[PDB]
Amino acid sequence: QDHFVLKSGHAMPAVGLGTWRAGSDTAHSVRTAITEAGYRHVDTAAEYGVEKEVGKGLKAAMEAGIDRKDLFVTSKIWCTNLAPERVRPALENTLKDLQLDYIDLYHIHWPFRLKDGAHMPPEAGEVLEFDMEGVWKEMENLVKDGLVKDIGVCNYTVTKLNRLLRSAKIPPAVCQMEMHPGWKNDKIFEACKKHGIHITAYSPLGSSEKNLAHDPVVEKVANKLNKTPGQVLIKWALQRGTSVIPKSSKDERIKENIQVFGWEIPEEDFKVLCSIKDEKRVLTGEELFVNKTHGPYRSARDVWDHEN
Ligand SMILES: NC(=O)C1=CN([C@@H]2O[C@H](COP(=O)(O)OP(=O)(O)OC[C@H]3O[C@@H](n4cnc5c(N)ncnc54)[C@H](OP(=O)(O)O)[C@@H]3O)[C@@H](O)[C@H]2O)C=CC1
Repeated sequence: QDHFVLKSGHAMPAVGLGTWRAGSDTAHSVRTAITEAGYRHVDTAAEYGVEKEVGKGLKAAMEAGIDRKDLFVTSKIWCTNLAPERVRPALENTLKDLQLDYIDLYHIHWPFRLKDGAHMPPEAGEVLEFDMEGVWKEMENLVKDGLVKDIGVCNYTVTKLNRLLRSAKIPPAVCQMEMHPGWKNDKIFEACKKHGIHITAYSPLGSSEKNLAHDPVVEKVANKLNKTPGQVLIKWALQRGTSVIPKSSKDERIKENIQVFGWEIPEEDFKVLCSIKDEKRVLTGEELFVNKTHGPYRSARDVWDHEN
């Protein structure tokens, strides 16, 4: 499939362009991706600090004749804005940056409220209680008011998800999570599956930090299939049945990364890829949420409700 259909009925393209740490070429990258490479999904977030430039990319893409209706734009509401009263202004800011009337998916970026002026790593009192029910309620009002087509969560746990599901009038459309060989998070996937929640794999290449493009297991499959490591990694996600948001700021790799249709990874190789031990986790949240001295989160384990 080149798309998924969310519970709302809206289609989401299976492959999107990640824009975190996209840098100076951000706007060019978004435009190339959409016009030249045929991407119809861009993943971004306020905290990446690139939405303005992404809005410029999307603008030139729509000036090139791509209908708004055919684009899927994701953004994320940052922790600092995870208070009911701040949900709407954050979105409105995001929409101004992105030069859009609406976005297709708005995620809870991380399920943790941060104090204004919070530091990395957080100081005492800077990590606050997330009023998930109250914040989600305003996330729902975004959809009611046509500003967001679907709402989602990133970086959840099963615990947090069950909590959200007991309250949500509109369940999250999409759960976006770090997934890649060496960090499958089948635990969250199976909980999303059970609840009919679609899953996006972020950092599908291992991000830069645990990039898997040079991993011998990935290289081995890639050589046999005559695909680039990145292609194999992106295909692996699709074969798991997640959407997938590979990031590159290089036009060649932008194009490379969506040449993931009309072939498959043999199940034997898919299985080798899956058998890479889950322990290659890039985003623990430690530097965002963990104060070991004062808490409330003393370790990554606390961040992830000890689920992984
Ligand atoms: N909800 C959330 O908390 C998060 C969401 N995400 C989203 O997911 C996206 C993707 O994850 P991210 O961690 O950015 O990175 P990816 O897993 O997509 O990998 C990006 C890294 O791999 C390189 N790369 C890109 N294409 C190839 C290629 N085919 N072959 C070899 N190397 C390649 C990139 O370099 P180069 O640019 O030079 O090509 C960069 O170093 C993010 O951009 C963001 O949109 C990411 C982190 C957290």
